[PDB]
Amino acid sequence: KASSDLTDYVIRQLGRTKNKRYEAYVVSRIIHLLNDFTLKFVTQQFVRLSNKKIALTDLYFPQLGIHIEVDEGHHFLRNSKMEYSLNQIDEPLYSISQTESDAMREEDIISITGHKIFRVNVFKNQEGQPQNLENIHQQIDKIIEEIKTAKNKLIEASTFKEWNIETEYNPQTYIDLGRISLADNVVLKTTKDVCNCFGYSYKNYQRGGALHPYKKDTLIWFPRLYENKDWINTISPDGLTITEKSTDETITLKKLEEWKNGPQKRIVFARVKDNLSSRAMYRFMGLYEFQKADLKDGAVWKRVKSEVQTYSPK
Amino acid sequence: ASSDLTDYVIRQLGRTKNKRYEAYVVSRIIHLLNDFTLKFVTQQFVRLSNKKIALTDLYFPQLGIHIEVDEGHHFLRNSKMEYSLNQIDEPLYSISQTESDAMREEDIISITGHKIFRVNVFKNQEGQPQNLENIHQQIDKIIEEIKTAKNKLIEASTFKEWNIETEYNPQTYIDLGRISLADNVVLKTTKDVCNCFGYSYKNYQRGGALHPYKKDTLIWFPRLYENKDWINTISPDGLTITEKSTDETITLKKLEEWKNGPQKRIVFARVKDNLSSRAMYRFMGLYEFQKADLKDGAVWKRVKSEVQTYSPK
Amino acid sequence: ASSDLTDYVIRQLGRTKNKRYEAYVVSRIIHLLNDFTLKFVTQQFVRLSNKKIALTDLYFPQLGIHIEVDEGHHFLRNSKMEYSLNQIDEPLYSISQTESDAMREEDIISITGHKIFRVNVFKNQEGQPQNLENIHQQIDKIIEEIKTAKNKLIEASTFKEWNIETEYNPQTYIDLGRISLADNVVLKTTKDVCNCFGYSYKNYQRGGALHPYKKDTLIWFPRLYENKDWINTISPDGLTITEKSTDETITLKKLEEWKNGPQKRIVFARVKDNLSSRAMYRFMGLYEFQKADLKDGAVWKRVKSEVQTYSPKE
Amino acid sequence: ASSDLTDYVIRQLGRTKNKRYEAYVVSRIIHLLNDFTLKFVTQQFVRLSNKKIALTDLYFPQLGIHIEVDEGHHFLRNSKMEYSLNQIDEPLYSISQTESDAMREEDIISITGHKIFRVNVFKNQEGQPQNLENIHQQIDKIIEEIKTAKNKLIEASTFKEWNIETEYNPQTYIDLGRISLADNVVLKTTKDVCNCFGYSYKNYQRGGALHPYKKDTLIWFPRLYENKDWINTISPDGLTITEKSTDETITLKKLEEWKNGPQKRIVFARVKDNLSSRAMYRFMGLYEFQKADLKDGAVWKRVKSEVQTYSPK
DNA sequence: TAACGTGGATGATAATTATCATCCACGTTAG
DNA sequence: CTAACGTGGATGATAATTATCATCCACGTTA
Repeated sequence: KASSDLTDYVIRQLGRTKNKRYEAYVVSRIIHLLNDFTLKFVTQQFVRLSNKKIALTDLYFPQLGIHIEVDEGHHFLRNSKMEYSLNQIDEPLYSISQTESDAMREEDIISITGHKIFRVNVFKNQEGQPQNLENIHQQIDKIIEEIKTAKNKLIEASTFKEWNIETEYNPQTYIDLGRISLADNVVLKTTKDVCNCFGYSYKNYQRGGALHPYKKDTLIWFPRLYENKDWINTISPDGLTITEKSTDETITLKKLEEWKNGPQKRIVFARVKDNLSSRAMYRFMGLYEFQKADLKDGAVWKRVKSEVQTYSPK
Repeated sequence: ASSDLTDYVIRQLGRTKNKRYEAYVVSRIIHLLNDFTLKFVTQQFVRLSNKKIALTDLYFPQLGIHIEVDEGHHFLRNSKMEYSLNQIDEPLYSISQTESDAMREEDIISITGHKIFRVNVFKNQEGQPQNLENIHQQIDKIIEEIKTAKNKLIEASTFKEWNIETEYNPQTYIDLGRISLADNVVLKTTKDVCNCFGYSYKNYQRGGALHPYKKDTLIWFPRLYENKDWINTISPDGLTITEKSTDETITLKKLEEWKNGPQKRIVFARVKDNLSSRAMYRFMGLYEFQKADLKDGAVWKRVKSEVQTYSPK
Repeated sequence: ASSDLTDYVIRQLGRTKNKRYEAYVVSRIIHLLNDFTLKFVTQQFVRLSNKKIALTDLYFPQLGIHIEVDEGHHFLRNSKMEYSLNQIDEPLYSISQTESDAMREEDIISITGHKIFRVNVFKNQEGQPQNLENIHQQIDKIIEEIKTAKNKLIEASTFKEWNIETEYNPQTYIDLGRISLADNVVLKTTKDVCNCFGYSYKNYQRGGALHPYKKDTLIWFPRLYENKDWINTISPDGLTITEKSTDETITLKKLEEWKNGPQKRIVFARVKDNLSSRAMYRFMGLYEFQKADLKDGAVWKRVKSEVQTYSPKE
Repeated sequence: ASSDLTDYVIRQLGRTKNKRYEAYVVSRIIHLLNDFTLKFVTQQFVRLSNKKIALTDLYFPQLGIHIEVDEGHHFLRNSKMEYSLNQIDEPLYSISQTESDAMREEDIISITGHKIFRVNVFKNQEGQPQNLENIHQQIDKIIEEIKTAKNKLIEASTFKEWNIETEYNPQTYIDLGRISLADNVVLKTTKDVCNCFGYSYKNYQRGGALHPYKKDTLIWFPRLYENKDWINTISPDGLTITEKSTDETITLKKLEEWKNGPQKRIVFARVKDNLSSRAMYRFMGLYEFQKADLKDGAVWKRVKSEVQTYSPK
């Protein structure tokens, strides 16, 4: 039973509304020729550019940290919000206008720092004259080979953990591991789970933050990393720096002392929309420590640690 | 221009999916097969044993092989489709007669001699449930079958490789010497098929053409469905074609022309291309005049599946 | 069918509340007024002088009168609205420019010459509300203002009573003979406005339409916001309309086309109906061609606020 | 000051609408009546003859008058309601018992002596609504009915004006001298009702308190619904209250306590306020002990609808 | 040949559900 | 006795859940 979840995930991931003309063929061919479902993959993954604009990559393997983007330059897409711009080589060529990027703020957006991006060029030249299938299949094949070599590089280092739908959103799996890391790409369905990972007995949790039971200097935090009515929060494209401020200056002057004398460490889980079904979920961004407090720029938290230890229920 | 191959492939695999599991299975079959010397068509309209119009998810014309996925009644993207059981090799998915009447102009072929494979996404034959891995097996088996089929054709030297550029060119058809049903021949316009038989025509607007090299044969470009001027039908086996007109007076006046006229007709039916919705003409055969009545119309039987071509005179 | 009036009234007073005290004040004004010969609109989108998009709680088109409720800094979270100060004849409630670009297709009018009355719901801001009696006094004097306005219009014979059935029918405007801004004229589709000038059209899919009885004038159905093909804008006073296109080539080829004629254009703007949200077309005026140039594109200035109609041509 | 009046009025008219035309009718009635010396409640929970929980769109407690909007059952924002026919003095709209079990703690009153006016918004429903004018006519006749009722009450000097500040103050009821069912008396906490009878208390945590000036009387603060500790019910007429326990043993032991204990009880029932969801206590009257048994628990009958209060000792 | 109208599908958001934290009166165990 | 903590009802806050509605998108139609 429950082997249908893999099928549903795969179908829905390959069944998204197409942003590009040649995307579907390349993505599907890569997935099918790979034929390894122990490797989790995401289509149309939102990423954060150095330019602070929101971009997207057509294929994403979180475990291997590998992106695959098809390049059809300029003019062939029909009536979409996407735009064609040049950026760093490790960043995608397709972005979204800042106007439409502010509406998608709640969506899941990650950092591409350290990630490698491969491009598949479908056009011989301008005007969208297609290129013969042979070379495209060559590109796809060498990309796949690179992926496999990466996976091998991970499994020999024993850093590779197999993909399971059922256990990946389960807190107990992370209690058993028991470390929670960025390399594992950890995201949980709700706040109660994240709280229960650290030893809480909580049945449901509606509160914005909770003090770490086994560490007096640490605070479990569930921030919105974008701007909403209550707070103005930002995060650097590298994910190293997080700024927290408030829309009202009364709350701002009131929170300063609480931040300065309060717990100096915070474990950050950011609230994000799921790429499928649009449900609120929480992604682990790291372990941050308090750096400085200004009124203008707000509070500045720097990222000290990329891994956090979990605990059994108390 | 080898780009036409790729454009064709991506557009064929880029159709709006009627079924939920269609895309995955079809694409996996195509990619794992990895033979593009085999022409394939997706969402091919076929005519069942009855008069209803059905469709198959994948079609190989060269091998005469169809592949259909069975997801059951639900998971329907198009609500007007229907789920029914039929003759031994026939698709399980059909279209309502109301919406099939809008599909008259579409290209519709005969599945009689063709073999059909089913992919069972839920329970296969023998009653055993399946998900993921098992499905792949089915696919794999299908692939093997396909491969064997090709081999079975290629050892008998009946197999002819697919080349995009030359298949719509009349010159190659005057060069090889024969136009047959096995090659699955369709041309872009009337002037081309006319040029196959030796005409010099720059453009041809006419419904029919006298054969230059044969006085007893007539080249016909009928609509095999019902339109304003004529009511035409063709049997699911493709052996019998019936023609009559909306006005019975025109039928009565055309009776004598039918009996005293040329007794054989080379038939190219006007059909919509599966892509781009442009009028194209598919070769249905060489037909002989059988009979004519007032009540049920004129009646044509198919004597030959092959016709001889000629160089321009 | 007098039920359309009922449906309209119920749906107008049944909108989702932007503010806490909106419903009470608006409904009390409407009920105590008890005059249905006066058309009224709730949550009417208006265009501020500073180019921000604003909205008014109650709107009488015939009298050109707006009524706004003030509870500051609160505005029923979570609302996209914001509280800022502006012109005396302009509302205190606005929308963030981020949400203003998504609302482009909405019906937005000019408040120039319009009078706005304010209802202050609080005695001590913030927190504690005020007493009913005083608020009712404000509402009463506002209602009296409405009545004396109506009287000053009817004694000048400029007032035309409100009828649901006849207002969307072209024949009534053919009988009246003139389409004016003071009448607040909006039609349900293009075929109707086309038929007002003498066309027999059953359906019209084209943006522009040639005036049958005048060769120098053009019936125009532009989108006054930015869409896929071209970019058009309109000044808050409605005096100036700028027309450009997304591609500069077509602008350059349309430049001479703009220069030779037709030098006059009667404008019906495409707007979303405040109820049921199906495309409708509002008459913005009679504009004349001023300038041809790149960037801001062609510039049209409004020469006339009224246009004469004609019987069907045959 | 009078801002509490404003807050109350706004919150009463700001409830999430159960019906489509509710808001318009209610608001027009309130505004056109324009008398705020009359307390009014919207979406008031009532107990039907048949023990189902119903609701009325507008309720005037002082006049004991209900106003219900009659819509076709087809338009409901809350699909949780149900459309049924009942007694003439009873509303047409009810709630399903499944969620009515969650509504136990809510404030529920008796409609027996109350009169209900209906506003019919649809001429031949389904489909088109009736014209505005007629609806306004119904609203008007209802309003003048209300005014005439108020006049009938002020002429008999049974009417007491509505004041927010003094209605929750025990001292005011000590000054009036009587706590009556007609006055619709509800207090914020047990300490207040205890202070009405002469107790001096900062807070009172106990379920019941002995009447200082009467040894045969007991001030009771029961839950009139079924809870963990006790199972209690009250008749729709409010005349009969049954008291039982989840455990039968405790009931058997409570038999002797009931027969040998104080034979009279002044009942203040614990209810959730219609606004702000705070525990409140409504005066149910003076009940006397009739009988006690294992199966039926104990049975209390209501002897008096009014009780005399006293100054602190 | 292209633009508009219509119904199922998708995402947004109001209305509801359920749990925790804070406050406060009362009671315990520690000197 | 006071000082430091536990216990349970009353009260308020808000995410998670469901429930309901509006917007998006593909297809058939028509100028």
